[PDB]
Amino acid sequence: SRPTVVTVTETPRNPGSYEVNVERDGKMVVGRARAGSDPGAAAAKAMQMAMEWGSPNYVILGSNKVLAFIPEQLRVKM
Amino acid sequence: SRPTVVTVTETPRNPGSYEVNVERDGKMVVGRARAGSDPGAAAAKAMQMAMEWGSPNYVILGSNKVLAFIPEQLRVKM
Amino acid sequence: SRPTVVTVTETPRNPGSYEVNVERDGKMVVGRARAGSDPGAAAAKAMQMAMEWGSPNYVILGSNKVLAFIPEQLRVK
Amino acid sequence: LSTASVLAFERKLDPSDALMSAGAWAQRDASQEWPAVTVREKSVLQTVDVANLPSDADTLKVRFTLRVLGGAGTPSACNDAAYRDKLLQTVATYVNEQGFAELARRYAHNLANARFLWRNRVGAEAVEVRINHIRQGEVARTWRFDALAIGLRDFKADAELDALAELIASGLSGSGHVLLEVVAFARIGDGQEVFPSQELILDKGDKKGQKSKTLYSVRDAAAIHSQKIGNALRTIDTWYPDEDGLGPIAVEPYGSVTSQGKAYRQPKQKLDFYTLLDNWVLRDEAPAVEQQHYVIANLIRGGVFGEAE
Amino acid sequence: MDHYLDIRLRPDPEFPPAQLMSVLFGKLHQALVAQGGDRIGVSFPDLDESRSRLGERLRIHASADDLRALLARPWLEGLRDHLQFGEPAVVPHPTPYRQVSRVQAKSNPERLRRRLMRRHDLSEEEARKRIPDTVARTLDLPFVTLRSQSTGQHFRLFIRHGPLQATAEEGGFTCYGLSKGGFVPWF
Repeated sequence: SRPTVVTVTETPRNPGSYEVNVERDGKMVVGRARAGSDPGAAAAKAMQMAMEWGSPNYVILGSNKVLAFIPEQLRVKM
Repeated sequence: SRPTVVTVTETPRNPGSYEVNVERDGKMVVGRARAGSDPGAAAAKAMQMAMEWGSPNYVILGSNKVLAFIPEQLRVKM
Repeated sequence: SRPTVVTVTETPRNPGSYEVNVERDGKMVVGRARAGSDPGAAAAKAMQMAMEWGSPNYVILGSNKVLAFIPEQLRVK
Repeated sequence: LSTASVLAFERKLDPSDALMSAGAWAQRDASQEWPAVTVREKSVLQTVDVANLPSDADTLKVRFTLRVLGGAGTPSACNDAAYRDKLLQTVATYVNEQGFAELARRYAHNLANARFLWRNRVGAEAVEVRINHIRQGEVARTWRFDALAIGLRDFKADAELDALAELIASGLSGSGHVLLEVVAFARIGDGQEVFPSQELILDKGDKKGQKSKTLYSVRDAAAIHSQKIGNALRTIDTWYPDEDGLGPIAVEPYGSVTSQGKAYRQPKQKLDFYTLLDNWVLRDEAPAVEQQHYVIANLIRGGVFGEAE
Repeated sequence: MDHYLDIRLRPDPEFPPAQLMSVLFGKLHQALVAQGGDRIGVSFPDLDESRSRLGERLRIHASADDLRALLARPWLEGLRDHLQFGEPAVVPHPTPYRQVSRVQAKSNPERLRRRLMRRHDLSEEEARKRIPDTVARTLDLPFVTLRSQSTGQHFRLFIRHGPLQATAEEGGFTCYGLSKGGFVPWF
């Protein structure tokens, strides 16, 4: 598991609020940090956590409402 | 039966929604938790459950629309 | 990652204040610089950081309270 | 018989975030609309956050509030009633021997000399502390202290210091409701550098171009963390195994100055919080009159004290 | 001189010792410029020139009683808790030729490029090609933080204890600059 993995998941305890998890190399560096209250803030937080914490590769995972704000299959992988 | 097993399955009672199960060391840690209504949220929830639970090794199972978001066999197994 | 990326995130240690990150061509040029205490100043600083630090292909990310002060054609180059 | 698997104590001496403002001296009796100082960025190829007084202001003013809640021995959670009853009997025995008067006097001493001004007290010229007792939204009693005459090392005596210690003792006992407002004026200099609380961020990345040092702020106003104020006015502990000359340190289990790197009250010697507490509640051994002050101060601070079993 | 005042900093857990040495030196410089005396020597015992750290002691030299009382007050203005200074006692006289003086180094080539461009050799890019490079950047060991007063920034100060050849005693100025620029009797 070489590239830094960034995931954005929605909390089911109240809908419409997200969280982000980062893993660089075999260890978790960010655990359940508040992303936001809309898909736009979650996409912005995912791109911010991928800008830093990143080697020359990364990967972003999210739902099909959050991954619409990220440019289509261009800034999602490296 | 050493690594943590993460399974993502589609609910047949309404098509399009997914649920995740997590087992670690022969004990079912997470049973039928809601993943989402699209394959991207299912992939994000599966990678989050592989990051948090199952520290040394893990295996991620799921449908082919769900595993298309994870890089091919590089991050699925450890 | 060829288009320059400009993201505006709200700092969760005090709610209501924003911070902007700007990355151009693999390496970051602006990391966690202060914006205002309202979405108007944050959107204005995002536009200003979009003019500089990338002339072609900027991306502006942010909340729906921040991306409502700019027109819809000025969010993706 | 056995220490409980869960045991938690609430926080007495609950402070708030200290807010900073700037102004001119001989105006402290009307200082209620002074402008709050703000942090700024500065390039050095790194970017730092600095703070500075305005060029027309030479006096810093720090303001916060304080509460004392009482009921020190009662835990918030437990697992067996026997250990809780023995603990209540032990702390009741302590307060029936001597009320909270030594601890309250040291707390009023730490409020008198403005020790919560951490690094902006060193280059000070004159410091004045004002303390108000808020009863029904108004002022019921005012105390005004000189902080440079009241030193840091030794614990001197004063009439108003005894009055403030009586107020804090009545608050800690459980016979009144004490709300304090603390304001401190320090005469640093015309446009000098003030030191807000530095920030810790567990999400900041590693690649170059990132900010090297950011400061704390509350709605565009430079402030200090509340836990730094608590650690500032918790330094009352001086009865430890090291010789006299270093000074008093803060009340922590295995009392340790981590910035230096040393750790006094190691568990190899029998002078930490846990073993003295276990001997007090289980083997009916009071260590000394001095160690009871340390154990009760560590219970006023609070924590999570649970043995597995 | 025969009016030495040794100061031994009390160990404080909240503050590192050099962070208080900088404040002591700043107050000493500010209240030494403020007086009428011009040459007031300053020496740094407990020097420890093997691990690259400045000492915990400091002594003064002023050939008067009123001036040494003025400087006993001057370095002790407002603090009264961190110094823990001593009493002026009669000095011994080994005088092993040790002279303590300021030194200065150049580690910023961009200031040299600015001085080349905007003052004498009016150009645009000849400056960056000709002299500077990311090499030959100097260093000096004893550091003093020393925030400035008249619209300045945080700049270090480096000092040197000279040759300790015990052969004779050469007369020198007591102080050239803020604190010390000449020879002092060393113990």
